[PDB]
Amino acid sequence: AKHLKFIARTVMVQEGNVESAYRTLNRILTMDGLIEDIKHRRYYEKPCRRRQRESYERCRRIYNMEMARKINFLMRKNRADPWQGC
Amino acid sequence: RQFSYLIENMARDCGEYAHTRYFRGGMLTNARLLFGPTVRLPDLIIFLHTLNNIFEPHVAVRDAAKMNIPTVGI
Amino acid sequence: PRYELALILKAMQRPETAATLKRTIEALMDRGAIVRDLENLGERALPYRISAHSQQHNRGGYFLVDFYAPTAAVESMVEHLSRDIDVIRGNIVKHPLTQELKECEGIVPVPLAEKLYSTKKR
Amino acid sequence: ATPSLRGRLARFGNPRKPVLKPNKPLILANRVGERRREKGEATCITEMSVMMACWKQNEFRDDACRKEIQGFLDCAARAQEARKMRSIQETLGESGSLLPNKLNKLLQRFPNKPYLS
Amino acid sequence: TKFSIYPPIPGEESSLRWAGKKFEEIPIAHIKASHNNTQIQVVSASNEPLAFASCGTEGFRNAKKGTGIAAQTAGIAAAARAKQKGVIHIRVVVKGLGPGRLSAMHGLIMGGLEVISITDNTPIPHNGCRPRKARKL
RNA sequence: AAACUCCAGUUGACACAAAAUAGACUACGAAAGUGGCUUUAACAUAUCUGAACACACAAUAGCUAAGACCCAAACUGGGAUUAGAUACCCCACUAUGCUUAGCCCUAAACCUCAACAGUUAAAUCAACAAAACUGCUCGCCAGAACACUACGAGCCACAGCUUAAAACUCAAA
Ligand SMILES: CN[C@@H]1[C@H](O[C@H]2[C@H](O[C@H]3[C@H](O)[C@@H](O)[C@H](NC(=N)N)[C@@H](O)[C@@H]3NC(=N)N)O[C@@H](C)[C@]2(O)C=O)O[C@@H](CO)[C@H](O)[C@H]1O
Ligand SMILES: [K+]
Ligand SMILES: [Mg+2]
Ligand SMILES: [Mg+2]
Ligand SMILES: [Mg+2]
Ligand SMILES: [Mg+2]
Ligand SMILES: [Mg+2]
Ligand SMILES: [Mg+2]
Ligand SMILES: [Mg+2]
Ligand SMILES: [Mg+2]
Ligand SMILES: [Mg+2]
Ligand SMILES: [Mg+2]
Ligand SMILES: [Mg+2]
Ligand SMILES: [Mg+2]
Ligand SMILES: [Mg+2]
Ligand SMILES: [Mg+2]
Ligand SMILES: [Mg+2]
Ligand SMILES: [Mg+2]
Repeated sequence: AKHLKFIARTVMVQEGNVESAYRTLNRILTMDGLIEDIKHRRYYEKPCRRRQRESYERCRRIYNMEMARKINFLMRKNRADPWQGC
Repeated sequence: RQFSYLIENMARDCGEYAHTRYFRGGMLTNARLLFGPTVRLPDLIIFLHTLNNIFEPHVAVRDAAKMNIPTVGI
Repeated sequence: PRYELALILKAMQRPETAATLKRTIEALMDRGAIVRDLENLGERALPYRISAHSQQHNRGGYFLVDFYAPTAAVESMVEHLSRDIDVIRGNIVKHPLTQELKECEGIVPVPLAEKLYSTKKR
Repeated sequence: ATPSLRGRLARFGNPRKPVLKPNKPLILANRVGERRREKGEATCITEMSVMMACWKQNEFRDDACRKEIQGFLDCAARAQEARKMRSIQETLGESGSLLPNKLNKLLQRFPNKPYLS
Repeated sequence: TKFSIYPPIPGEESSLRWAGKKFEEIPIAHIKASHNNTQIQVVSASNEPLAFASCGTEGFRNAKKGTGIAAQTAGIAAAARAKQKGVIHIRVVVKGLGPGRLSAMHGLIMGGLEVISITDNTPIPHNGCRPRKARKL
């Protein structure tokens, strides 16, 4: 209201390619979290439910990071069998 | 697997037996059925690699102790 | 203690801005302050529109007043800045130079948590 | 940087209140989840909207909207081929991440050991 | 020069012109993409209403207004009323995560209008008012 | 569907309400609890332990009195669904949530894992969960149900809270 307009959340269109501008803008709002914040703000999320979701999201990250860290560590061993026949 | 060929040849060279392949459960604790009643089990097992491919002790280490066979291991 | 008065004055001329600073610095001395310096951060555009004393401001002058005063003079001076019509917004905070910065040796790596679950074959 | 786990779970040495209350033990499994099915993107919708808008003006006559129909027709042919190409190629072709069936053969060769032996 | 995605600040002088008009002068297309409707209103730089269209004003009822075809129809109806007043280039200011958030932008292009920017002004509070209680449906 | 139509959209002005991101942090406090900014005061103890009742605190809800009111919202009213619908879905609105002053004194107040000190050896260890133990002290508990009851006492509590039995009954829980 009191800030300057057409600076925040604004993307310019290159050669009339609106599709790319909308995809970029939607990638700015998803990376920042606005998209998910607006979806949880439609209906009030009680503190207890909001704390149960943060824990679920934090334990999912921890697991997904380690599983990915092991997949990148063992991808070196996805090569052909060198001792074929033994 | 890297040394499977080498060990098998030496066993043949020294007139002895080798098993560098997948250990079928029961070779030792069930030899009568698999081979026969009059089969003679090994008197000495030499483990050049005490671990399997999943970095766990070879089953023969415990299966040789059940059959009171002395084991040598690296 | 030593405080810092972040003062945002209304965009006016030199004669009126100097009369306001003097009127403001004399109010501190009357409350027992020992003014130390008067820095000017220059006149710029405000980040957002500020509404004060039935006026919508878009520009203002930024002035810092470093001073020493007793603890009881801060609350009495905050009521003096709320009545001044030439003072858009003014806040008093403890000077950041009276807060020694602890030396840092660097980032300490944290090893993954161990012995969190029993070593049993589930 | 994986988030820390010091003083998070309720234990005996930890004096403070728990930060996390996991319903499943935080121990890596020896397998990954199967990739979900994608909802998909409807194709030839813009060609399908300008072809049904011409019928209303021309009272559903196929002699005045011939050009519009071809756009909707040619698109359907191209879209149909892409669906056939995409399904077969993705599984057979190796691009980016591996598939669960091939990735679980790699995690079962290096199983997680939360026990002692 | 190159091409930046950040809008040209009014104060600092730039060279980006559209039909001889500065970015500030370009008219604005305020889209409010709700869940059950999509209202579109085109305004000038001096906040002068030029055209207004919505799914309801185009003859849709109840649950047909919350579709992507009704928003596109509303864009064509607002891009045909503003093109008679001399509007070609617009600044899109979308508000809401409704179905007709992007479909109305296509409808404005199917009326002869060229979109030069996409602005998002979706209301996000920094905790303010409390929403209605969650539902079991 | 009802409802609303001094309605809706842009712009501008405008809170005794509530405090995105940061926070992938893991801190403060006895716990309850605490996550917008600034300032003032300020966070017990140089052995440990130590109370249903002493002393002092204690989420939400609720009472009494006076204010405030954006939104939400038990009750209630309307609309619909349904065999019915005192419900789930939609709308509207109230007590209430907020402030001040008193009261009430409860919780799955549960990290269901007491306070202090210590160990990682030995028989590791019913099971599961959050590995198993030692010393010391306080508190509590001895089949299920009756029973977060009855009586008694106490309490600003008068459909209340705390403390809290037995008889009948079963051979299991
Ligand atoms: C090993 N005995 C089990 C046990 O049987 C019990 C069972 O005992 C029942 C009592 O008669 C009855 O008054 C009693 N009724 C009550 N209102 N208290 C039953 O609860 C009780 N059953 C039970 N505790 N499981 O019925 C009795 C006749 C029984 O056979 C005596 O031995 O309980 C039965 C299930 O009720 C099981 O089927 C039996 O296998
Ligand atoms: K609990
Ligand atoms: Mg659980
Ligand atoms: Mg906040
Ligand atoms: Mg004590
Ligand atoms: Mg006692
Ligand atoms: Mg009690
Ligand atoms: Mg209380
Ligand atoms: Mg109250
Ligand atoms: Mg309301
Ligand atoms: Mg009813
Ligand atoms: Mg009310
Ligand atoms: Mg609690
Ligand atoms: Mg104690
Ligand atoms: Mg009992
Ligand atoms: Mg009770
Ligand atoms: Mg009672
Ligand atoms: Mg009584």
